[PDB]
Amino acid sequence: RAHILSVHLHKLTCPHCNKSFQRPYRLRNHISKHHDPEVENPYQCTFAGCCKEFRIWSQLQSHIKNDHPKLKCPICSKPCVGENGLQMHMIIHDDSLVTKNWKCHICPDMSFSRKHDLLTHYGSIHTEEDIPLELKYKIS
DNA sequence: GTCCGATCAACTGTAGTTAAGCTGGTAAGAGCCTGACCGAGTAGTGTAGTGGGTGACCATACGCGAAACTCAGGTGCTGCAATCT
Ligand SMILES: [Zn+2]
Ligand SMILES: [Zn+2]
Ligand SMILES: [Zn+2]
Ligand SMILES: [Zn+2]
Repeated sequence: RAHILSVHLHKLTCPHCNKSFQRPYRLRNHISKHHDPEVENPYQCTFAGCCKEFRIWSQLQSHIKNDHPKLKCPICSKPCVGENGLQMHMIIHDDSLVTKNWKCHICPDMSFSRKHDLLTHYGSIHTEEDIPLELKYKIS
């Protein structure tokens, strides 16, 4: 895989000056300046569904760090991008919309009908230690 | 939808606030490439299980031949009798 990407598919080289760069990111920045079109805003947001464009690389660095920070779900630690990403993923845990089933983390048999009732099993066969966070998190 | 016409400022007459860069010695933006660090990507891998087809060995079958066994053919004398003498 490395041989193909270093002897035949020269993807890390400039299309114009024939320098090369240690990551595609720096090649992109290089093309955006040293071989740039007459465009006023040489930088464009690299992320999903974002259409914004910028004059100086520092403003793009700021925009990525502000509006596309890479987060982990507070409950399930799965990664997501930006405020919308977190708010979209938080629906999955929501007990008002997602009228989910109720089970033990270990015991195969459980089949509760309400959240308060599920805490009886975790309060007796387990205890207040090693209950799952989605059950515990009365955060709203 | 349109009608009147009041009315913030559109577009119209002159009176007074903004850089650029010179002498310098200088630290300030905006920056570059090698390097390091973790997350994720490319993708062949590591046990583990379902199926199939090959191979060996058997026995079952007929069909031709091989020897078996049963029952009746065949040899040869002579005890007894009859033809020729
Ligand atoms: Zn180049
Ligand atoms: Zn963006
Ligand atoms: Zn979550
Ligand atoms: Zn249990």
